[PDB]
Parts: sequence; C-alpha cells; structure tokens
Amino acid sequence: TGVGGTGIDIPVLLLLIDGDEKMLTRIENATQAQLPCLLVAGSGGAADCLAETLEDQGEARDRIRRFFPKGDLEVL
Amino acid sequence: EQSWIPKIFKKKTCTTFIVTLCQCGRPRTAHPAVATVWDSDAHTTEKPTDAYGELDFTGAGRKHSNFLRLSDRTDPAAVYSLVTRTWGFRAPNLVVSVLGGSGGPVLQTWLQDLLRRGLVRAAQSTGAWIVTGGLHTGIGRHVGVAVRDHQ
Amino acid sequence: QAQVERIMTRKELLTVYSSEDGSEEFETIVLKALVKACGSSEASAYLDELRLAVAWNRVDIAQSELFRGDIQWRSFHLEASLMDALLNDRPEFVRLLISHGLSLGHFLTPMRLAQLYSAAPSNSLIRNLLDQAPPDVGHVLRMLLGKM
Ligand SMILES: [Ca+2]
Repeated sequence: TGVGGTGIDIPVLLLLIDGDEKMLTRIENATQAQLPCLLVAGSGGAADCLAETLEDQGEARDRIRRFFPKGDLEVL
Repeated sequence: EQSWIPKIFKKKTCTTFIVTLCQCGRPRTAHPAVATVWDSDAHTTEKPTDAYGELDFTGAGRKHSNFLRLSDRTDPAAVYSLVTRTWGFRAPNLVVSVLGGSGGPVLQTWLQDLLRRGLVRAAQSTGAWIVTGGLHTGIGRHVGVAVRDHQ
Repeated sequence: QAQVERIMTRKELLTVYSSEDGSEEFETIVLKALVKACGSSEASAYLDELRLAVAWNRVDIAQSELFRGDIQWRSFHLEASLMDALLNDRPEFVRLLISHGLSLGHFLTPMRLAQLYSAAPSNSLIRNLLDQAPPDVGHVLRMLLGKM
C-alpha cells in the first residue's frame, strides 16, 4: 500500500454470486492463484453448489443446483 | 501527459479470418484483405492504443471517468502503476472483485440489500476499491448504484 | 420383520409424532413431512406447501426449506402467497416473501389495494370511516388530518 515496500500488502478477495460453468472455472483459476473467494448461499447455480459441498449425492446435487446442460459432464 | 499511453498499451485486431460469419463476429464484407480454429493472439495483430481518455456522461455525472482501452495480454504491473500515479487514485486499503452472471436484469431483493448494505458499508469504513463488470446491467449496475448512494 | 425392514427402506416419508407432554401442535410436523417427502425442486410443485405455511404461522419452516435457496422462486409465483399473508396479518411471512425477489411495483394494483382495504375487520373504525366516505382513501385522510 504505497511507500514502496515500506507499506504493507493490500488485501484482496473475490465475491461470488451465482454463475455458470464458466464462472466455476473462473473460481477454480482464482483459487489456484491463491486469492480468497467468498460464496453466497442461495444466489443460484455455480455458487450454492460449492457452498453445499463445503457444508457437507454429490452428483445429484451437481445436476440439481445447476441446469441440465453440462451436468452429466464429469468435468464438472 | 498521455503521449505515451499508445506506446505502452496496445489494441488488438482480428486480422486473420477464421470462418458468411467468422468466429470474431466481424462480417465477411468488413474484414482485412490480408486473410481452422480462432487464435486469441496468433490470429491477432497488435496496434497502438487509440481509445484512451476521460468520459463525461451526458446529464448527471461527475464529469470525470478515466476510461482506457487495453489489450487482453497486458501485464497488470503497468496498469496498476498508471492507475496509482497518473490518475491519482490512492492505493486502496482493500480490493473486492465481484463475480457471478446474476441472470436477470433485476436481482433478488434480499441479494440486493445484502450487497448494498454489507459490502458497500465495509468499503466505506475501510475506503476500498470495488472491481466489477463495467456494464449498466445486473450485478454491476447494482454495485454502481449502491456505491453512488454511499458516496 | 421383513415388513419392518421394507418400511425402513423408505423412511424418508414416515414421520413420528412427538407428544412433547401434550404438545397438541403438529402443523410444523406436517410441513416437515411434506417438504422431506418431495425432494425434487422444480418451483412449480412447492406452491402448495407455501400456501399451507402461509395459512399457518410456520415462517421458520418455510424459510428453512422452501426458501433455502435450492428452489428457483420466480416473481409471479409469490404474488398470491403475498396477498394471502397481507390479508391474514402475517408480518414475518410478508417480510420473508418480499425479501426473496418480489417486485412490489409490479405487484400492487388498484384492485389489490381495494381488496386490502376491504379486508377491514367487520365493524372496525376504519370500516366505518370508509363506509361514511375504488379505495377512496384520500377523502378519509383529509377528513382526519384536516386537509390543511
Ligand atoms: Ca408438493
């Protein structure tokens, strides 16, 4: 936070609210970048599914909390 | 002092053609005459930036909104230095980036309230930056309106 | 024994009644059984449980399950439930319903407001004022405050 290195690190995080498979990939990339992410329950697809997974059938939830397309895709 | 913005940053052009209608969406009629799978950079020609400057929204506004057009493959260090020094934005004490498509122009009332109250109050107390899609729709619009209200 | 095992195989539907020392209160139990017996979330088959919850005062149950976020509640879906909650004085429930993505501006209509005012309780003071005076609400306010 300025003053070159004399300052201190500027915190950062990402807030997630619903999304789609592309949003899930974005979240995965960000996490692999070691940046905190926050999810909101009840937002919708791509956000509530991860919240439920953290709280915890998994395949059934993946199909339920997200639209039929890409649900069979085990890449999800 | 913007004589160097084109020097550092650059703009990207379709250049090569990858198929009536191509991947880049440019009509076949309007396409460079120089021209399998579209390439993000290999099938792209780099050119100096040309859309830098400030915006003054018609009607109500702050008469100052630094808008810059830059290539996707740009080092964040130069962008951060530009923002911090040239535009006079002080180093944030916090940065929050919002994510999610938020299908539907109108969002849930509970979700809108949660966002505008919690996130914006936290930013106000700490004096942070918020990064969202610069689009006047959905979550970006909600963040913008909440930030303006708290300002 | 085989019958008992078969019953256990589908225990998702069976629900016990907790006497709780003469509780004599199980609306919540009925709602819990109904919600746990559905599972699938399509937002078109959960309206009946919502209407039952409105008819009762089990707001907590509805929030826990019906509005846990799993189901995709639309806008027009909650119009009737909101109207019922307003007519029966369900404050917590109306707050919950409006919270979950209900557009008041697109909801309230002159007919709706007329019905809300017609919901006055029997020979109440407001009923007398309305009869003495479409909602026809401006005149009563001007009479009370003074219109000056
Ligand atoms: Ca049902």
